[PDB]
Amino acid sequence: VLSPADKTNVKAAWGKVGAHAGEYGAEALERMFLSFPTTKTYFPHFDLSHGSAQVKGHGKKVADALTNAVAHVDDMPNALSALSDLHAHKLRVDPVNFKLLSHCLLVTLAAHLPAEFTPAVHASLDKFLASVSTVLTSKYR
Amino acid sequence: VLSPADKTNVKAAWGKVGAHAGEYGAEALERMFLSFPTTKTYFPHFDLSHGSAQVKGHGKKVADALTNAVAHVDDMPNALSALSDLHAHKLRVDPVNFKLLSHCLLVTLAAHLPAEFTPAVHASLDKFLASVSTVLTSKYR
Amino acid sequence: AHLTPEEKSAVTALWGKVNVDEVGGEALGRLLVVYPWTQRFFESFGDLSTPDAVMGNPKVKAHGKKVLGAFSDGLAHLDNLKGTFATLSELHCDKLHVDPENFRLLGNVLVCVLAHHFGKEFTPPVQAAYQKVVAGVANALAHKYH
Amino acid sequence: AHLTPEEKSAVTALWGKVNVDEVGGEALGRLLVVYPWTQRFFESFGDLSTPDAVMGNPKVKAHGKKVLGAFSDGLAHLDNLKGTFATLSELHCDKLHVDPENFRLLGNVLVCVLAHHFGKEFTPPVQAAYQKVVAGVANALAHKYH
Ligand code: HEM
Ligand code: HEM
Ligand code: HEM
Ligand code: HEM
Repeated sequence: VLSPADKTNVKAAWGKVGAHAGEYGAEALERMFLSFPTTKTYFPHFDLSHGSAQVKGHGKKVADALTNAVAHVDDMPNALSALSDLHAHKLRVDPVNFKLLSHCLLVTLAAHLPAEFTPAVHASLDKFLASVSTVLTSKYR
Repeated sequence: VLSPADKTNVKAAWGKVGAHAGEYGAEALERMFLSFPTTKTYFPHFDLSHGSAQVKGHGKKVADALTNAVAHVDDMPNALSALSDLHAHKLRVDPVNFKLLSHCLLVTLAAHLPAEFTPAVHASLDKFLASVSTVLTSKYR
Repeated sequence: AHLTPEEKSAVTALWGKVNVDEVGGEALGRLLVVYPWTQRFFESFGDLSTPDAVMGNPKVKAHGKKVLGAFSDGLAHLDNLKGTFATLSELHCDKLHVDPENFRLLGNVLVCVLAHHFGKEFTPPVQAAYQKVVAGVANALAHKYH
Repeated sequence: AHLTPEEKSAVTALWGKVNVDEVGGEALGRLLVVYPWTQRFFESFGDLSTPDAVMGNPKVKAHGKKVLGAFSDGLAHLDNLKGTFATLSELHCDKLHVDPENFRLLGNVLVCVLAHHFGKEFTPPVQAAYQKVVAGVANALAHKYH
């Protein structure tokens, strides 16, 4: 459950991400592919090399969805409905992978928000990403 | 999310368990301790020898809690409220361990309900245990 | 994998009673029913619309046969699972793109199937031994991923 | 090991710049804040009520230093993590009763701390090398559990 302080932390941190959200989405994916190679099995059709525009493009979509989630933090299930449908019924990514991207998003944020990434903010972001993950995997079965 | 069909499936299987719920709860614990020895780290104060009163008593409490949840399958959060508080603030069992007991409960049910453990019931029970686990872990942070 | 001799024997003994084709079809079908996301690799198998359709699909049964036949052969090499599954590991990564998490799911479904099949004979110690084997195989198949 | 030469150089280089005292304290404090259930092992450490309390606790800072120092030793024996941590593995199991899942959580928090501390120098490839180490260490510490 996201407390009022959690929501405030997330909105502040994401606020600072601002226009960089896309770049950070791509970096997080890159971190994911290198750190947890099993995640690459879901993108056999991509050029996963450093700098790949496919990863950059996908990074932007992930980041935009997260922005949408932040904007609708009190109504996540509805805001992310089409995305829940897509992951559950078409992409069918094992739920385990959501924790790996989440960790990589956190590392990316840490690396770019020295000042903002306090222990309290770190905790709120982790809860937020777990919340997003739960929603995305809500309709798997 | 448990569908109506799921709830019917669970109530059916659990019904069959009936009066053996406590013995099944004890067996599931013994199966967990043997298969996943790291789970023993939460029971250093117990005699974990086969058939010990402590394990049998605990298995009974676990089974009673599960019965409670089946009974109030539509309102688990409220029915397991006290238990979710106990696990979150006192016991503080890492969430990973819930999946291990859930698997061992499933094996126990399988070994004892030859007629009732169909693919559909198996799916419903799995979802049910995941649901109980989620509720018990709900207040962790 | 860390199996004492006691354990290897408890594995071998029960396995001699298994109908590999039957258990294979059951385990694969149950994986597809219980964790529907795993269906992602099998759209060429036809109808997977319901539990009944899955359980009865001839392609599912044939695939289960193939998978469990390889598993079965691996039981003869408990001591060298990694060497035994190396080429299969590579194929699953490089050509089939199967997330190794699927191997763990199957392993757990297999244990549920044996328990259902064997009832009381599937004791806590026997389960413990099979848990080690199933973890071992999963690890062996994920070993060559990169 | 699990690590490659490029990866060992990566690991070794960054580690030369870490103030073990400082990073240790940060890593343990963040573990206690982000995954509060981990506080079950430190009832005697005092005030752990709020992030500021956790982070400023001298006992947390002290313990963090102890842990990372032992962690540093392992960096010196990347080729024999199991041999290196055998004694501590047994201690954590037999006397402390620590669920090894806690080793995994700490590894992830440590990565977060390094990224926070080093910024842009903590590149994707460097992270990947550290993920291998942290997993290796956690496996080494869980090795003697029974
Ligand atoms: C925070 C968690 C995640 C979010 C917000 C997210 C969001 C999205 C979005 C917005 C899209 C594009 C949908 C479209 O094309 O309309 C997408 C597609 C996709 N996602 Fe997810 N995703 C998440 C996690 C994951 C994970 C963990 C994986 C696997 C490791 C994954 C694999 C994919 C794949 C394979 C596609 C299709 C890519 C393509 O063919 O272009 N996603 N996701
Ligand atoms: C389906 C999941 C679970 C249910 C329904 C459940 C239920 C319960 C219940 C009813 C109690 C007794 C409370 C009392 O005495 O008032 C309890 C206590 C306890 N549980 Fe949970 N539990 C679950 C999972 C777990 C897991 C996975 C572990 C650890 C691996 C665990 C560890 C404990 C411990 C250590 C106690 C205290 C026992 C004692 O000191 O007597 N539980 N649980
Ligand atoms: C114990 C675990 C497993 C073993 C031993 C195993 C073994 C095999 C074998 C022997 C083959 C045939 C290889 C060949 O064409 O020469 C195969 C193919 C395949 N496996 Fe696996 N498998 C396992 C688990 C899985 C899982 C869990 C999945 C997906 C959920 C999967 C997906 C596939 C697919 C899609 C093929 C290709 C089928 C075809 O071309 O007809 N396998 N596997
Ligand atoms: C990087 C992994 C870790 C390493 C290398 C490590 C190492 C150590 C060392 C060197 C000691 C002191 C031993 C002595 O008294 O002679 C210790 C004690 C201890 N560790 Fe670990 N540790 C690690 C992770 C953890 C984690 C994650 C936890 C729990 C969250 C934990 C809980 C404890 C506790 C409770 C003690 C006893 C402190 C006391 O005596 O009050 N450790 N550890």
